[PDB]
Formats: sequence, structure tokens, C-alpha cells
Amino acid sequence: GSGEPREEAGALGPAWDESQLRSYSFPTRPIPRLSQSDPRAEELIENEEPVVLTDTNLVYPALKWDLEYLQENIGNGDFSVYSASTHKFLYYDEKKMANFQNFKPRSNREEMKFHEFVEKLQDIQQRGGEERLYLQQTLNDTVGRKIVMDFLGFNWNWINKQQGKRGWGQLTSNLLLIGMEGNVTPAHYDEQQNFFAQIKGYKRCILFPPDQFECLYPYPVHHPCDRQSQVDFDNPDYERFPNFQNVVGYETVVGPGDVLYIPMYWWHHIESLLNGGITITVNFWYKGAPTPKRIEYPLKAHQKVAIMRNIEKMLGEALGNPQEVGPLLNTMIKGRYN
Amino acid sequence: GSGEPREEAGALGPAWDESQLRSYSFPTRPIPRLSQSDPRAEELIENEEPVVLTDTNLVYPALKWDLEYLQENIGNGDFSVYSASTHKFLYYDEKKMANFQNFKPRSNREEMKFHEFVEKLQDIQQRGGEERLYLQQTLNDTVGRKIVMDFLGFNWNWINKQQGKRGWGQLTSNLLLIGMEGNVTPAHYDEQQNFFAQIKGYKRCILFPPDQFECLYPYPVHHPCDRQSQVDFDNPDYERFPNFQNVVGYETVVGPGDVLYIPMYWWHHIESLLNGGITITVNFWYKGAPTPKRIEYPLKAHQKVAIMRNIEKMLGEALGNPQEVGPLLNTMIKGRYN
Amino acid sequence: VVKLLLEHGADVSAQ
Amino acid sequence: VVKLLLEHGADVSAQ
Ligand SMILES: O=C(O)CNC(=O)C(=O)O
Ligand SMILES: O=C(O)CNC(=O)C(=O)O
Ligand SMILES: [Zn+2]
Ligand SMILES: [Zn+2]
Repeated sequence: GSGEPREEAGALGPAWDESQLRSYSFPTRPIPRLSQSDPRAEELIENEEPVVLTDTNLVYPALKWDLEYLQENIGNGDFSVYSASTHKFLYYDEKKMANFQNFKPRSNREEMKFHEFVEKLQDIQQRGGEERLYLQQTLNDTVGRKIVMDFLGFNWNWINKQQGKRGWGQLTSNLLLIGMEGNVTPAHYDEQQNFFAQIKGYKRCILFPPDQFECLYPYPVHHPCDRQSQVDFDNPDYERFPNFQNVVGYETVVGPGDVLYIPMYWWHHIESLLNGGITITVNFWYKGAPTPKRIEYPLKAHQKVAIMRNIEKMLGEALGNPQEVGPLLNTMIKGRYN
Repeated sequence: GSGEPREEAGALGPAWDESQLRSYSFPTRPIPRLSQSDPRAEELIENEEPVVLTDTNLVYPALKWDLEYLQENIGNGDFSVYSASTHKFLYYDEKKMANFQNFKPRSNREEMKFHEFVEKLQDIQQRGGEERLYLQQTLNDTVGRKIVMDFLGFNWNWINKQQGKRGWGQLTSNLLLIGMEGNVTPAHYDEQQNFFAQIKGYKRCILFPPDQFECLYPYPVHHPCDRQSQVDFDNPDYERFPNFQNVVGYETVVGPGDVLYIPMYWWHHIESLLNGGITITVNFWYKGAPTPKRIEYPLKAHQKVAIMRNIEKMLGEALGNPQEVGPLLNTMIKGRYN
Repeated sequence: VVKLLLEHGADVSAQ
Repeated sequence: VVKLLLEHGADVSAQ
């Protein structure tokens, strides 16, 4: 798992303990925790393999962030906040919510001001409410002067260098995530390179490599939950998803100042530790490097995923209706390829 | 089936009788037998539905053909002749025989002169041999002067008009087929429009429409038997091909002077009647009409087949190896689309 | 795209 | 062809 709980500086005791981690049916090895100066870490990023960097100072300035400081300086723009009656926040692509009407979301998005979120947070706390929230907002110009000072204080010199070394595309956005303890963003993968910077609280991150596609069972590309796993990690349906019993993960727990590199196309499960208080994180999404001129065989796992994704995309276009993708695909393999 | 056996002119009795037809597990309706002057026949071709035309005079000149006449005038070019130890002649695409080495053909092609074929035919006849032959050769310039007179005598005015009316492409070839009684070309489909002209002997033709794809189970596109059914019509494996129990066919028996229109992408099973003597046929293959500018939805069955075929073609190219088409496709649908 | 998917070969049962 | 199949989107878990 995440190895023995790290000890805080100043003999402040274990940062967190096992009882704070949820229980799952699969085994996991620990993700490496190295210094950005360590050549081994530079080797893991270059080979698009996860690695937790402990000293980057990527978001040094934000480490002082907490609800009061942000409400005070985050500005007056709107902030997306998802609601849930469960600890699981499954993502829903609203634009895709037309292809599937027999579908109803378990997480509602709601725009609101920062002070409204903090207060909404506080009400629940006192009235003993089981309801949960998760703020997920892209950072944009409409933020306070102090926050703009912090942002500019991030270690751009180090990250822009990584950007350069890996050939990545432009930085597409910085997502700010503030969630309640126990909150869980279920397994899924993103089509961008991600430098996950922990600011406040502790988060358990379980990753699975691209070649684990067959064990994770993503929803159909045209479905609102495209890029997410259909497997309930709390109650896995082995009859529908047999290969989930063969899934092996990479795990770790990040805290204030840790930067987790989540390679593009790598599956991730993120959970804010139980009873650890709220959590704050800011991610850095970069477009992947362009496809090389000469294709090398055998193809990489992530490339096959890219292919399967396009097949489903073209088929949905060609048939004129995503609902026909399934029946055509089955007809194509039944008694022919299976 | 093929309706009541037609009666020959001059009270020559039934042309053929039921006992000459093999037995199969599926039901069939009879293909329509109309006059080329009948508007209903023009309606069936326009809607790409089979129809047997009785008066076209398409190959009037060849009706006098028989082994002696051809050996005498067919010329001295080479003639492809397939050998078989069974009554079934499954087609094999030699260029594709590298992607599958765990494969060995049941029909051998052998080049030879026409007189060699006739004599090979005769030897078997006397020595009681169970071995079977099937001559299948494209007609080309290296043929006799008399045969060139016949060919030119075909009813080009009628067929070139059909070519025009349907928007078809150029005539790609004329296949000459001479086979022994009992010979069977198993179910498969061609990517061209076909006007099947019977010259000598009787042939039973069982067709299945394009939408029957799911019940016929064609081999993978990269396999040597691409475009053929994996179902043994004599011993159907219902465990591997369950939907074959839902197959319904269109049937008929053509004789000297009948022209069967086999629409492109329509499945066909051809069998020379048992104990009816050798059979002679000449087909006319035309490229289909180009794809219309505006695509109309819902898509036609044959169009979906075209799509499935391309998917398998691109996937085989993209993965760098046709052997990986299957595993990628299964991985794409297991627990996702099925 | 879809037109390309639509496009067909001209393979026949002839070597 | 294959390069096109290879080409990827940039969809993230963000509405
Ligand atoms: O932080 C979370 O809860 C979820 N984060 C991500 O999915 C991500 O950064 O890609
Ligand atoms: O005549 C035969 O035995 C087989 N003919 C065909 O498959 C055809 O004309 O398309
Ligand atoms: Zn054919
Ligand atoms: Zn993510």
C-alpha cells in the first residue's frame, strides 16, 4: 500500500493512520516518493510512470491556503460545486447527457459564490448532515489580487522545464479542488498529463496503468461517464466484470507539498482520508506530446486505448446514432472474433 | 423452395426432380421467375433484390457450348481448376494465406490447358474416382475465334442498359465455371453486382439478404476465407453459431438460358444438381454504383457490412498485425457493449 | 469519416 | 489511417 505512515516534522506524530483508508478487494504496491533532484524520478516521468515528488515547491505559496484565506481573497466569480448523497462523486459530462435519457446523475452541479460554499459547508457540519460537497473550479482571471500573487509564486521554472523536457502541449488549466473528508472521486482516466499538487489535508491516490483497461471496464465513449470505470469499488460485480479480480494498483498518500505525477491515460482513484478534515488540491493539466512521425511497434497500451476510443467515435458518427454502436460491435465479433 | 419442377418444351418431362437437391436445416421462399419485359423484374433489380430473368438472350450463342465445342475453340491459354476431395469448394484467397499459417486449404488450384481438364475429367469418370474438379477461369483475349464470335453475340444491348440504369461501374470480368454434378460453392457474398447466366446443366441457388449477416458468421476479413460463411451447411454447429437457426433463404434452380441477378453483398450458395451432369455458367461482375453524396438514414444492411469490413481493415493496419484484431475488439466490448 | 467507412472494395470469389 | 486512429482528444474530468 502507501507504506508506513510518514512522521511529521517536530515530532507531531503520524500524519495519518490505516484506519483512515477505505478497504478494497485489490492489492497494491506503493508509488515511489522521491526528490525532484533524484534522477530516478526524472526517469519515471520520462517513462510516463507515476511518482510522488516531495520538494518541488510547485505551490509553495498556496500551502497557507485554508477556507478563511480563500473566501477572503478568491474573488467573486462563480464556483462549480457538486452535491452527493453518497461519498462517491462520479463525473457526468452534461453535453453527453442526451444520448442516454435512461440515465439520471448522482451528483448535481451548482454554481455559487465562495462564501456561499463555505457557509453551505458550515450548515451541514452543525445540523449533522450526511450530504456531501466537492468544489471543482478552474482557476481564472476573476480571482483576488492576493491569490494572483500566490499563483505567480508557483514554481513555474520547474514545471515549465518539465513541460519542455517531455514535449507536452500547453497548460490547459488548473483545477482547484476542495472536498469534504471521506469524499471519493472514483476510478477514471484523463486525456492529459497531470501534476497533482496537494495543498491541505491528505489524499489517498490509487493508480492503475493503461494496460489494465480490460480489468476496469470504462463506460461507452458516448455515455456521460465516458472515461470512468463501471465497477463499484465498494461492491464489485464479478459476474459483469470478471477481470476486476485481476486488477493490481499503485498506491500512495499525498499531503501538503507533495506533487503526484499522474501520467496521461493512467487510471486514478482519489479519496480524501476519513476524518482528516477538508482537502485542497490544485492540478496542472497539460496536453500530451504530439504523435511521433514513425510509429513504433508493438504499440503502447495507451495507444490502443486511443484506437478503441476513435473506433467508437467514428462508429457513432457513421451509424448516425451512438445507441447502434453496441449492436454493430457485437454483431462484428460474435462467432467471428470471440 | 424452388417451386414445382418446370416442364421442358416438347414434353421432354421434368427438367429435374427433388431428389437432386441436397437437404438443409433452413426454410426458403422461391426467387421470382419473370420476363425481362416485366416491370416487376425491373423493380426487383432497382431495389437490389434477386430475380431470375427467363428471356434475356444474354448468352444465347453459348447455349450450344459443351466440352467438345470448347476444347475445340476455347484456345490455348491456361485455365484455373480447383481440386477437392469433398463436394464443397471453399474459396481461398492466396494473398491472405500468410496471416494464417495454422491454415491448410481443402481446395487446390492448378493451372492447365482445356484439353487437359476434359481428359482429367474423363479419367476420373472411368476409374470411379470420388475426386472432384471445378474450372473457374476469367474469359480473356487468348480465346478462340469462334468463342470470340459467341462472346460478341451476347446481348450487350440489354446488359449495358442495365449497367446504365443502375449506375454501376465497369464490367470487371466474366467468369467461366464448369463443374461436376454435386459440386457446391458454399455460402459467401461478393462485393460486385452479378448477372449469373446459366448455359448448360442445372444449378440450385440459395440466396440470403445482407441483413442476415449475424446468422451467417463470415470469417474474419484478414482470413483467407474472407467473405465466406464459417457454417458447415451440412453439419451446422449451433453452439458456435446460434443465429444460424434463424436463417431464412431465397431459393431457385436455373437452367440453360436463365439469368439470375445476384445483388452485391447478397449471400449465395450454389450447387450443381446431383446426377444432372456437368454444369456451365458465365457470370458478369460489375462494380457497384458509387456511394451517394447525401447519406440517408437509417443505413442499409449492406452499408453496415461495408462499415464492419472497413473497421477490421483499419484495425489490422493500425495494430500492425491482423492477429491482434480479435483481442482488441473483444477487449472493446466485454462488459462494455455486451 | 462516415463516407470513408461506407466505401467498399470489389473483392470477388476469383483468384 | 493508423496515425488518425492514434490521435487522441484532451477530455478531462471537468465540465
Ligand atoms: O482530486 C480529485 O478528487 C480528482 N482529481 C482528478 O481526477 C485529477 O486531478 O485528474
Ligand atoms: O457458380 C458458382 O459455383 C459460384 N458462383 C459465384 O459464386 C458467383 O457467380 O458469384
Ligand atoms: Zn460468388
Ligand atoms: Zn482525473
